[PDB]
Amino acid sequence: KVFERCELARTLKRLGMDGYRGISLANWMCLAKWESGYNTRATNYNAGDRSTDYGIFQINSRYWCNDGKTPGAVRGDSNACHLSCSALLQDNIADAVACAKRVVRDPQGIRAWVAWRNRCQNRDVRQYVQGCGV
Ligand SMILES: [Cl-]
Ligand SMILES: [Cl-]
Repeated sequence: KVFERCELARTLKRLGMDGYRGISLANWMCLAKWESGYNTRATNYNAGDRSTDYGIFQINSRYWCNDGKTPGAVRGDSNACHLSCSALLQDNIADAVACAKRVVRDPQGIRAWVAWRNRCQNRDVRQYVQGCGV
Protein backbone atom coordinates (compact mmCIF):
# COMPACT_ATOMS: atom_id res chain seq x y z
CA LYS A 1 0.00 0.00 0.00
CA VAL A 2 1.19 3.56 -0.70
CA PHE A 3 -0.01 5.71 2.23
CA GLU A 4 -1.07 9.34 1.77
CA ARG A 5 0.97 11.66 4.07
CA CYS A 6 -1.76 12.62 6.63
CA GLU A 7 -3.31 9.15 6.60
CA LEU A 8 0.04 7.73 7.72
CA ALA A 9 0.59 10.44 10.36
CA ARG A 10 -2.78 9.64 11.91
CA THR A 11 -2.06 5.90 11.79
CA LEU A 12 1.35 6.25 13.45
CA LYS A 13 -0.17 8.48 16.16
CA ARG A 14 -2.76 5.81 17.02
CA LEU A 15 0.01 3.19 17.05
CA GLY A 16 1.77 5.16 19.78
CA MET A 17 4.80 6.43 17.82
CA ASP A 18 4.70 10.10 18.89
CA GLY A 19 7.55 10.56 21.41
CA TYR A 20 8.43 6.83 21.44
CA ARG A 21 11.85 6.63 23.06
CA GLY A 22 12.00 10.45 22.63
CA ILE A 23 11.31 10.45 18.84
CA SER A 24 8.61 12.86 17.62
CA LEU A 25 6.03 11.83 15.07
CA ALA A 26 7.53 14.24 12.46
CA ASN A 27 10.82 12.31 12.70
CA TRP A 28 9.11 8.95 12.02
CA MET A 29 7.26 10.61 9.10
CA CYS A 30 10.55 11.99 7.70
CA LEU A 31 12.09 8.54 8.01
CA ALA A 32 9.21 6.69 6.20
CA LYS A 33 9.29 9.34 3.48
CA TRP A 34 12.98 8.94 2.65
CA GLU A 35 13.15 5.19 3.26
CA SER A 36 10.23 4.07 1.11
CA GLY A 37 8.13 7.02 -0.10
CA TYR A 38 5.48 5.66 2.35
CA ASN A 39 5.28 2.30 0.50
CA THR A 40 4.77 -0.87 2.61
CA ARG A 41 5.86 -3.23 -0.19
CA ALA A 42 9.21 -1.58 -0.87
CA THR A 43 12.24 -3.95 -0.72
CA ASN A 44 15.89 -3.08 -1.44
CA TYR A 45 18.50 -5.81 -1.81
CA ASN A 46 22.04 -4.74 -0.65
CA ALA A 47 24.30 -6.58 -3.15
CA GLY A 48 27.22 -5.46 -1.03
CA ASP A 49 26.43 -7.57 2.04
CA ARG A 50 23.55 -9.72 0.87
CA SER A 51 20.95 -8.28 3.31
CA THR A 52 17.57 -6.85 2.26
CA ASP A 53 15.65 -3.80 3.59
CA TYR A 54 11.89 -4.40 3.96
CA GLY A 55 8.77 -2.29 4.05
CA ILE A 56 7.80 1.21 4.95
CA PHE A 57 10.73 1.70 7.38
CA GLN A 58 13.19 -0.32 5.25
CA ILE A 59 14.14 -2.62 8.19
CA ASN A 60 17.24 -4.75 7.53
CA SER A 61 17.26 -8.54 7.54
CA ARG A 62 20.78 -8.82 9.06
CA TYR A 63 19.44 -8.12 12.54
CA TRP A 64 15.76 -7.44 12.68
CA CYS A 65 13.78 -10.08 10.77
CA ASN A 66 14.32 -13.52 9.33
CA ASP A 67 14.41 -14.02 5.56
CA GLY A 68 16.55 -17.15 5.81
CA LYS A 69 18.87 -15.99 2.98
CA THR A 70 20.92 -13.38 4.88
CA PRO A 71 24.32 -14.48 6.15
CA GLY A 72 23.94 -14.42 9.86
CA ALA A 73 24.97 -12.17 12.69
CA VAL A 74 27.62 -14.69 13.80
CA ARG A 75 26.07 -14.95 17.20
CA GLY A 76 24.12 -11.94 18.36
CA ASP A 77 20.38 -11.68 17.60
CA SER A 78 19.71 -11.95 13.84
CA ASN A 79 15.95 -11.66 14.23
CA ALA A 80 15.53 -9.18 17.06
CA CYS A 81 11.87 -8.43 16.11
CA HIS A 82 10.94 -12.12 16.11
CA LEU A 83 9.34 -11.85 12.69
CA SER A 84 9.45 -13.27 9.23
CA CYS A 85 10.65 -10.37 6.98
CA SER A 86 7.44 -11.07 5.04
CA ALA A 87 5.53 -9.58 7.97
CA LEU A 88 7.10 -6.20 7.06
CA LEU A 89 5.49 -6.21 3.60
CA GLN A 90 1.83 -6.26 4.71
CA ASP A 91 -0.59 -3.34 4.08
CA ASN A 92 -1.36 -3.34 7.83
CA ILE A 93 1.71 -1.72 9.50
CA ALA A 94 1.20 -3.01 13.05
CA ASP A 95 4.10 -5.46 12.74
CA ALA A 96 6.44 -2.98 11.08
CA VAL A 97 5.67 -0.38 13.82
CA ALA A 98 6.33 -2.87 16.64
CA CYS A 99 9.69 -3.77 14.94
CA ALA A 100 10.63 -0.11 14.40
CA LYS A 101 10.00 0.41 18.15
CA ARG A 102 12.39 -2.47 18.89
CA VAL A 103 15.08 -1.00 16.58
CA VAL A 104 15.07 2.32 18.47
CA ARG A 105 15.29 0.53 21.81
CA ASP A 106 19.03 0.00 20.94
CA PRO A 107 21.55 2.72 21.88
CA GLN A 108 21.67 4.31 18.41
CA GLY A 109 17.89 5.02 18.57
CA ILE A 110 16.69 6.67 15.34
CA ARG A 111 20.33 7.06 14.17
CA ALA A 112 20.19 3.40 13.23
CA TRP A 113 19.00 4.62 9.78
CA VAL A 114 21.56 6.58 7.71
CA ALA A 115 18.72 8.23 5.74
CA TRP A 116 17.47 9.82 8.99
CA ARG A 117 20.91 11.41 9.58
CA ASN A 118 21.19 12.60 5.97
CA ARG A 119 17.68 13.92 5.45
CA CYS A 120 16.00 14.48 8.80
CA GLN A 121 18.47 15.26 11.59
CA ASN A 122 18.79 18.92 12.47
CA ARG A 123 16.16 19.90 9.90
CA ASP A 124 12.78 21.58 10.22
CA VAL A 125 10.65 18.38 9.94
CA ARG A 126 7.32 19.98 10.86
CA GLN A 127 6.41 19.88 7.15
CA TYR A 128 5.78 16.16 7.38
CA VAL A 129 2.83 16.52 9.82
CA GLN A 130 1.52 19.95 8.97
CA GLY A 131 -2.25 20.04 8.66
CA CYS A 132 -2.78 16.35 9.38
CA GLY A 133 -4.58 17.02 12.64
CA VAL A 134 -2.11 15.11 14.81
CL1 LIG B 1 5.87 -13.49 11.17
CL1 LIG C 1 10.70 -16.64 10.11
